[PDB]
Amino acid sequence: LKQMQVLHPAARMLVELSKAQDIEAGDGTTSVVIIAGSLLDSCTKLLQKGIHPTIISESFQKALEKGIEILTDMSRPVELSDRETLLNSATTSLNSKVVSQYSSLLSPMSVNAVMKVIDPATATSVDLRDIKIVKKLGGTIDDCELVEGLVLTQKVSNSGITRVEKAKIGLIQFCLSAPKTDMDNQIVVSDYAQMDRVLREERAYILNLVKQIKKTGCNVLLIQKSILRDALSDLALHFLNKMKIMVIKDIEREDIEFICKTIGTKPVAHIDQFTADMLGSAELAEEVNLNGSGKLLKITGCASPGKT
Amino acid sequence: SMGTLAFDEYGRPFLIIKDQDRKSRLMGLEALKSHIMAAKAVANTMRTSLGPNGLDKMMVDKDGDVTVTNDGATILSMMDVDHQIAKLMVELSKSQDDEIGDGTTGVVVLAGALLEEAEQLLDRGIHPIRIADGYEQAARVAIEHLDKISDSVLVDIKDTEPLIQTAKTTLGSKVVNSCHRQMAEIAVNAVLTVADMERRDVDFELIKVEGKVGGRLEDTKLIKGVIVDKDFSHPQMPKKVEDAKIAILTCPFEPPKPKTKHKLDVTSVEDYKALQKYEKEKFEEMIQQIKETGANLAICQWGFDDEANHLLLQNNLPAVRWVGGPEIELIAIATGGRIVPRFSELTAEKLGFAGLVQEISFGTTKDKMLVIEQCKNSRAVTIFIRGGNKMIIEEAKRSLHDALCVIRNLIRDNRVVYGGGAAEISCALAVSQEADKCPTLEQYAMRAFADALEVIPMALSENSGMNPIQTMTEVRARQVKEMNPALGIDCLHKGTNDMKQQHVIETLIGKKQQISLATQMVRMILKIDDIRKP
Amino acid sequence: GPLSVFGDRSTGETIRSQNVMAAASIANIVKSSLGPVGLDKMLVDDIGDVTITNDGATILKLLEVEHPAAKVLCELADLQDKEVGDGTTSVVIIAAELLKNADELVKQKIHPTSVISGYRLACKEAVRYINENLIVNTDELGRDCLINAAKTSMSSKIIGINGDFFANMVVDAVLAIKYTDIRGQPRYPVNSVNILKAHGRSQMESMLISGYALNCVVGSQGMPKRIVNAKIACLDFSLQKTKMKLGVQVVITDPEKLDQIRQRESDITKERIQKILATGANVILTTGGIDDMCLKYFVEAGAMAVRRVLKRDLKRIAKASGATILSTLANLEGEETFEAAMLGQAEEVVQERICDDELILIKNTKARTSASIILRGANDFMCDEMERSLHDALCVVKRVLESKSVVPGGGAVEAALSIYLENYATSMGSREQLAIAEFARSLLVIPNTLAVNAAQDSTDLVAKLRAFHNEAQVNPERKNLKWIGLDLSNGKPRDNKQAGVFEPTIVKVKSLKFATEAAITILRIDDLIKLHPE
Amino acid sequence: PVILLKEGTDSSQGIPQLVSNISACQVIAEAVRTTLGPRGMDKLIV
Amino acid sequence: PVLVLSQNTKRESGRKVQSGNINAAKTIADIIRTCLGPKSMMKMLLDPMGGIVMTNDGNAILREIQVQHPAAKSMIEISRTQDEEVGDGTTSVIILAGEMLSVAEHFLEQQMHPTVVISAYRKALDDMISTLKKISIPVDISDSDMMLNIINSSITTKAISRWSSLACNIALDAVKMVQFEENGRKEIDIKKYARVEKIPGGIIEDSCVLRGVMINKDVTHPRMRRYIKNPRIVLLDSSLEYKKGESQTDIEITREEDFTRILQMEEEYIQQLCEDIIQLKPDVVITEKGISDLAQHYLMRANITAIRRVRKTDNNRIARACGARIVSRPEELREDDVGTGAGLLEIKKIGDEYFTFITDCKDPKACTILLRGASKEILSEVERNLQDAMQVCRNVLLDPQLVPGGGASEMAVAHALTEKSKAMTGVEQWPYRAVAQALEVIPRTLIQNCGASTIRLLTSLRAKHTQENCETWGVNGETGTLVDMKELGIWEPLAVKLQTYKTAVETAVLLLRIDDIVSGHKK
Ligand SMILES: Nc1ncnc2c1ncn2[C@@H]1O[C@H](COP(=O)(O)OP(=O)(O)O)[C@@H](O)[C@H]1O
Ligand SMILES: Nc1ncnc2c1ncn2[C@@H]1O[C@H](COP(=O)(O)OP(=O)(O)O)[C@@H](O)[C@H]1O
Ligand SMILES: Nc1ncnc2c1ncn2[C@@H]1O[C@H](COP(=O)(O)OP(=O)(O)O)[C@@H](O)[C@H]1O
Ligand SMILES: [Mg+2]
Ligand SMILES: [Mg+2]
Ligand SMILES: [Mg+2]
Ligand SMILES: [Mg+2]
Repeated sequence: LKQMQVLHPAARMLVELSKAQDIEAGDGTTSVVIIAGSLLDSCTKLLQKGIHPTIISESFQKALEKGIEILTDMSRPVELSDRETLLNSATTSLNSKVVSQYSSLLSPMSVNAVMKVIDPATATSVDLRDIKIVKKLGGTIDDCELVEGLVLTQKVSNSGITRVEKAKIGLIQFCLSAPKTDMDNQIVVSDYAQMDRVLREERAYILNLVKQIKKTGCNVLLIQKSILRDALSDLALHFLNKMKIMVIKDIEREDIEFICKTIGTKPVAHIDQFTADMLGSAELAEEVNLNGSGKLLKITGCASPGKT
Repeated sequence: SMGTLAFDEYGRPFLIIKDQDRKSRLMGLEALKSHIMAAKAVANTMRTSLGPNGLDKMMVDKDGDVTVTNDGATILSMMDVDHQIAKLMVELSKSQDDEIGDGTTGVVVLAGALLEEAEQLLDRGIHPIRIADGYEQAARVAIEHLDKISDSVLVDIKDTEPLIQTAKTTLGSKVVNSCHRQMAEIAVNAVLTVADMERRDVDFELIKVEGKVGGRLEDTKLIKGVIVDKDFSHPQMPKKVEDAKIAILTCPFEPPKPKTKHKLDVTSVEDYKALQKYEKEKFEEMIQQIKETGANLAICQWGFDDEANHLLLQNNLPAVRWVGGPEIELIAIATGGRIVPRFSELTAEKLGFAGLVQEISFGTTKDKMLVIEQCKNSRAVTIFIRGGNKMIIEEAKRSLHDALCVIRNLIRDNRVVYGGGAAEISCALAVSQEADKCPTLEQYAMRAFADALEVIPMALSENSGMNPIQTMTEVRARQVKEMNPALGIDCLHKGTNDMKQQHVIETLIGKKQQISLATQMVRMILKIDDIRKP
Repeated sequence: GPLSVFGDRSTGETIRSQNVMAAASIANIVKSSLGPVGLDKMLVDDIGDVTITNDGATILKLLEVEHPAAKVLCELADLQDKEVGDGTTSVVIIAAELLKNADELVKQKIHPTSVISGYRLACKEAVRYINENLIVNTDELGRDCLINAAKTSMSSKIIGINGDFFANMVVDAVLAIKYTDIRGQPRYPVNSVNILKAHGRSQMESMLISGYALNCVVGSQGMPKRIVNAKIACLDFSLQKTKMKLGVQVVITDPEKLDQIRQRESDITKERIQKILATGANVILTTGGIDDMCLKYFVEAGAMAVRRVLKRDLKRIAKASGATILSTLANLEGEETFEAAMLGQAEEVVQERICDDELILIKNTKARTSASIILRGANDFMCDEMERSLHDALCVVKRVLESKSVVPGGGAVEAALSIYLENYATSMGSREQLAIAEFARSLLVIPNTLAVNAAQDSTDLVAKLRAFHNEAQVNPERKNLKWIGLDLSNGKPRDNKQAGVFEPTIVKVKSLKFATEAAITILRIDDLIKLHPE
Repeated sequence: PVILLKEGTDSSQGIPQLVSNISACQVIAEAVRTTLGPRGMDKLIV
Repeated sequence: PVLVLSQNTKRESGRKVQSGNINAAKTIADIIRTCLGPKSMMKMLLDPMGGIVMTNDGNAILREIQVQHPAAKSMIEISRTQDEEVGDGTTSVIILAGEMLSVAEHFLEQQMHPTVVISAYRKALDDMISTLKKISIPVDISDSDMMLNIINSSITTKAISRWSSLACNIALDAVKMVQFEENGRKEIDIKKYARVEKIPGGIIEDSCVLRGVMINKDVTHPRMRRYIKNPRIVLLDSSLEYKKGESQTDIEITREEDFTRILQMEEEYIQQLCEDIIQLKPDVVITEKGISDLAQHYLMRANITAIRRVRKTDNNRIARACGARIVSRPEELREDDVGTGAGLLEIKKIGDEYFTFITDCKDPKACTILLRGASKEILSEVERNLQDAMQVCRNVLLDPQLVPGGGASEMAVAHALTEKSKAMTGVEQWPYRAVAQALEVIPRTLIQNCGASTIRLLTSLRAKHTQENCETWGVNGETGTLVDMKELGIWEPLAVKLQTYKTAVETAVLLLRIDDIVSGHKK
């Protein structure tokens, strides 16, 4: 309904109705529209009989309350421990879709994901933003996977370092490049010596940064995306690679809370606060290839795999 | 909506039908629903023109002339329809008018209702042919139930009250209900004067329905004779002739003339004088032959010239000329005279008799009409309609046509069902009972047929301001409780629901034809599942 | 009508037939380019740009497809090329045939869900049956297995008859770029073999370079064009007159500093180049530029400098020679140095004249073996088609070396699967049974197409094939008949395992899986809403 | 320089031509399929 | 409209496509069929730039004509390929490819499969290569007379045939001087280091190859010498001007003396550059970039002649000729980088233009061929013919094997293939023998362009080639008679004829594999 650019007002209202059903339940967006259309098609002959729309509305409210009563009476309670009931609910939801021959694979995943991102004893709802979905072309739908760790489409900047075991990971919200004050800054040269000095002191600044990074035991480095300043200069990449550190830049400022929730990292915005307690320990971090259909960074295994 | 959409599995042109790109096509359930939508639109247009409290429609033609009417057949004929199912509904109303002359709006409303119910049945998934067959079953049940609950009226010329009641029921819904009983009386007397009781036939050519603006609707009357839009040939002839012996002639009062190519040659002064005397003597001989027959009036079909006109005036023979063939025929039939092709063949026995022949004026107009009446046993008749405008005159003409057709239908079959939706409610009850006893899947179609039959009482109630469902349910419950298929909708609010007491009366052939025609056309419409057109 | 969407709407058998028509169109485009008797196609890009090809993925990429159900099959060919590198035509043909037969069933009113379930079952069981009965171990077969697989892939290409020699080249190249990494698993990273094209000498004159071939030349004509004991320095930075960065400005207030500052702007780069050359580097490859001032230093040192080298070529030369790509001459001590350990080595680096051009050859690199291939044909059309065919062959050999299983060709697998699945359908339901039978029958479109292109009696040949495979599956003493397929040079079945017509199992497996996924996706469509653009 | 036939001559030849003929016949059949039998329907053409 | 492919996508397929490709190819062949041999006629082509090209060269013609049929495109491309690879045979290749496609049309009409035809063609190509290599003869490349005959047998078919001795000696000298070896890599680069400068006017008989180079340049200052008999030459890639720095070197002046001091500093910079140059004591300085007037002043004070803005290619040729090394920082200038080896620098007026000669060099590894003649068009044709001559000399010096001309090689190879075909028993014997007889088109065309009787002469020749030691017998394109090539002297380079046959057979293979043309689709 959202994709067919409906034009009649009532049809637009049915579109909004299906969206509201998608919000409140996420399932039933076709049943709700069909029920609405049918109730209105019956209102047709009611109006013809000569009943007032207000009487129709009130009687419909009565029928709605009685029907909620009836459905609740039909209903049976469920324990979230009833994994078979959860599997059957998911399979029923999937029977209608093109992925129904794969229900045997995608129902247990759809139950595991939700049961991994909620405390089953206290939870009263679920935030499906805790469940990240990554669409990658290639393979078949039988290749869908449930990754308990973290997955990133951002590419690795180091050449030769694609796999890291016993990975210590750090989030860097500061820029690894020549210093730049937030104010207008220049470096005025008036002697030839100051030129060599400028290049050398820049090298030394960058090297001190990467050394403070290495000293913590960090071997995987996630750098936030930075416009207005180079977040990862070639000097910094050279030094990180020489120090055997995997580097993934261009991380987005909206994936930060997710990455932290996932791999226990704490985002660092000043090198002074970049220490070992601000890292995340992961049993593996690898850039995996998908049969020539692209690459993915998989951070699997976690000492603090928090509800993601 | 397209004839062919492939263009080939190989890229080569695929042209199968001419102008397939400009042509359209609708197939299947969407075609059925389009049909139902068109029919429902037509029927919902018409249902407000149903019953005494029904309102009229103002039709404007191509040239801008206005027609105000309540007649469903006239409405759908004047209606500029493009949809083929609406054209079928126009044909349906026209068919009801041809066969019956009444019901032209009921048929359309009922057919629309049947299709509206078939819509829900198709939604539930029933085959449209199964729907049509259930409709046929229910229609047979309803027709037999009409034959069962029908009543009979006397079609005699002594007591004409039942026929007057039937005609009044017919004219209740028309603008001429201001002169309700006068119009009913003149329709009854018209058909009974011109009706073959033994043959059970009524030739409407023997009923001349004439209208003239001016006067009042109350001035409309039945002339037992003929009216003509002509006057006496000479302005000094008398305008009134009593006990008129009439010579009806189709020979122009002119010198004879062969039909074959002829050349009369004059070759001498004697030939010229002989020709002159021949012409004079022809005129004198024509007038003398008409006089010796004993006629006091002549009526020619082909006009005549100055000598003949003045000789008629001189010989005291008032005369009408340029009278049309149909009115000449009616005058012969009415006055008891025989149409004569030439003067030599005219005799005192071939003459007609009218106790009064008069020329009538119409105020400040210069227009004259000729009335021929006081005949002995006129088997022809004229209805002269007056009124304040040509719109109400034309509406009065068609309304009186409805009344005449109803009296005709009584003469053909005197059986009578009671109206006000009572017959429809009773047929709906009978169809519901038989659907209850039916175990096949057509139960649903028959229930739909009953719910459709119940649309006429609902429409009457709505047009009368009553609540449709409330009124219909109360009268249905009363019908089943106290067995009285004459219980219907009190459109005029006389208190009683008894249509047999209110004298609301329909013809059994009328209701049966409504049901049969509606069902047959609904069947042909449900049988269509593919439309093609440019 | 009722639906107010601003667009066109196809529904039901109309849109299903359209989808099948589109898929058929795409498959009929490429059917003629299947097998050793398939032929190539010209493609003209609206400007006279010509492309000769037999590669179905290339054809469907170059085409401008308008229908989405046909875009699906184009993307299918692309995906087959990405994940396998061969089968791009067979997968499209099979997907289209599955679509055809499945739409035939849906017309017979077998539910598309049931067709889809049956197709999924048949795909799973066909994959299992292949993996269990139709694979041959390349270990049991040796190196002639790799040569035969390469020759099988090269049949249907413009390097077909020369396959006897091109297959040796491909196999040597893949074994040369073989490398084992951590986890000790052998990896064959094709796309690391460089492929250069140079019209000129015949195909047989194409060259396999033990080393690397660079589509570059020296930067200065005064530099040497051959070096034997090549010490190679791979740099990812530019060697130009140094410019202060954006946030650095020179503001002089004592004119005496201008000279030294300007001279420093060049002495910085001079010092970097001297540091590089002091280690022994006689060959210097750079992804960036090299000013003339710098090229003069290389000239005076007798070194070979190359600029604007490509990052991927540099990565490969570094990996092959033992060098380290440097983005900067900067160490962990806050200084600028270049160690001789960062150098790579090669037994020769020369600038060779191919046709009317020149390229660089790095020969016999140590720390790894590398491979390049210079294809030599009659014009750029031939050279591009040879490049594509050679890529197909390299991918095929890579798959054979990674997974050590092959299957016979010439429709052997498809005939065996047709037999086995038409026997297997008998067990699974009644409508899924028909779906599985139709999957089986669809699989026969490959030998059918092979025979049609060979201009042979497809009916008789495929019947003989199926007879052989039925004998193999019903008589346990003749199971060696599984290996029978088409011999398209004689129109007679043949033991293709002994003839050497081999395909990597992954080719057929992925073809089946992807074709099934595409067919299911297209069959799931029962409606189409095409919105009018804005 | 000079063409054998008049400009505008459309020639469809071979297996594609035959398959297209069969497909056109399928269209013509589809146009009347639903009229067959006691459950057959009528067509409205204009 | 519900299409699957976009409108404008037109797809042809089948024998119509095959015959169309073969007809387009053989049309390209008929275009230049008469431009082969010694008795050919010129064609005047009209460029889109209002220019004119009067030539006999197949590749020149096909490169100047434009087509839209992709088969014709492929044929033009193979002509370009032959020209770039060997620089000769550009019309032999076209004619052979056309004839091969023509003979394949037969087998395609007779239900044979294109792959069968192609496999037969490849068999025949390998056997052609074998036969050419067997009938070839060696060359003593030190025999200048043998080399001059080789070059004459290649330019006799071109307009310069009237000045055959002159053009042959020019080409031989140019190639022998461009022959260069460094670090074990022999290099005959007659594209960068053998330069043809066409100066209209004069007479062709005064055209020459210089023991040096020539550029269209004058001294920067008329006080500089225009004639020097042992010039020490310096070459530079750098401007002798004072240019800005790469950085934002903005200055800020507050004192009075600073402006003048800065301008005098610029002058002192130019002085120091010029002194870095003078320290090597040159006679001539040649730059690819500018030379400031103050730099000219200092060089003239040093009695140095300067040439301001030369092209990089001209500078590279001057380097190879005079023995110099281009520099980019006069501070980095060395005696090894100074150019000794030029025997005379002259700057003389040819017409109303000043030309700089650096001739009289010893061991010059670069040269300038100075062409003089009636017009730019005549000289363009002479230059193309000289390119042919030099490319043939190069092909020989690389591979010294020769084969006989006049169609003798074609007839020998056709006979050998026909003899080998009698052992062939499959169905490919017919296309195989067909390409064998399709090689006969070269002598056929030669006889046609000479104006003799193809039937009679080709029959006598095919009969001569059935005898034993008659693989050298061919035809004169000048008299219409059969002769021994050992007696006529028309010997082609084996490399040239090999490349010709290979290109022809592969072009035929490509167009035979082609079917199912598609078009319209936009990148
Ligand atoms: N006085 C009345 N009381 C109740 N119903 C009436 C009365 N007169 C007519 N009707 C009803 O109105 C319906 C429509 O009649 P009318 O509009 O005159 O012609 P048509 O049948 O062509 O619509 C009839 O079915 C009849 O039952
Ligand atoms: N020598 C051969 N004999 C018979 N069939 C062959 C031979 N070589 C290849 N084939 C068949 O040709 C079919 C398709 O080949 P091709 O069109 O070149 O590649 P693809 O279709 O895989 O893109 C395969 O089914 C293969 O088994
Ligand atoms: N004097 C000659 N008599 C006969 N044939 C000759 C003679 N000179 C050259 N040829 C032949 O003419 C052909 C070369 O013709 P040319 O116009 O140069 O065409 P291309 O070089 O493009 O093949 C060769 O076959 C050569 O052997
Ligand atoms: Mg659902
Ligand atoms: Mg009425
Ligand atoms: Mg292949
Ligand atoms: Mg030549």
